[PDB]
Amino acid sequence: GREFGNLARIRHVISYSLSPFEQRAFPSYFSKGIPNVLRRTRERILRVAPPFVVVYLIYTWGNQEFEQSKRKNPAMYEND
Amino acid sequence: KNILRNALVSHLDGTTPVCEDIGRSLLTYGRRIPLAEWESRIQEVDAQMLRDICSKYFYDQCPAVAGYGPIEQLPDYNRIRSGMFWLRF
Ligand SMILES: CCCCCCCCCCCCCCCCCC(=O)OC[C@H](COP(=O)(O)OCCN)OC(=O)CCCCCCCCCCCCCCCCC
Repeated sequence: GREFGNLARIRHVISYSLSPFEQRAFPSYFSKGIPNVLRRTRERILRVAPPFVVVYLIYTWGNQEFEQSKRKNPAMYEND
Repeated sequence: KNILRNALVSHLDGTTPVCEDIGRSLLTYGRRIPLAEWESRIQEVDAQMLRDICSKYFYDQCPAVAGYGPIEQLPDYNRIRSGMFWLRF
């Protein structure tokens, strides 16, 4: 019922493609991969990173608070 | 071979296609190839050299595809390229 031939109505659209044996599999891989990755990470880093930053701060604070919770209070054994 | 013989002789009928064949033969081959030479080149063709030449020109070759109309179910290039050979030879 839902196969190729009856998916959508498309008019006046031209597509050009070439054979995979005709073109390279890695056309300028590093020289255009690096700026594209940098663009994607600079468009998403402010939405993604600060929650995990404050997870790191909460994790370190909780671990150190537990460590000083196990620490001996020097105020005890001071009266006698 | 019989269909090709009929096609060549029935095409060379009337003054206009004969003049057309003369003009194309002098422009392309540089000479007019007679029908006896065509018949000799037809009768030297057998099944073994036909499948050899067809494997030379059709098997595992990258095709050019041109579609116009409702061509969404026309397969893309990987499926046609994979259909250009058989896994069983
Ligand atoms: C006011 C924004 C100013 C931005 C200045 C930066 C320069 C902007 C212009 C140059 C372009 C730089 C690249 C742009 C990349 C995409 C755009 C972008 O980053 O936009 C800012 C982004 C979205 O802004 P918007 O959603 O409108 O802000 C609502 C804030 N709630 O908003 C952000 O990224 C802000 C995200 C802040 C998130 C704070 C979360 C704090 C709480 C975390 C709790 C986690 C759990 C804690 C523990 C719970 C249990 C104990």
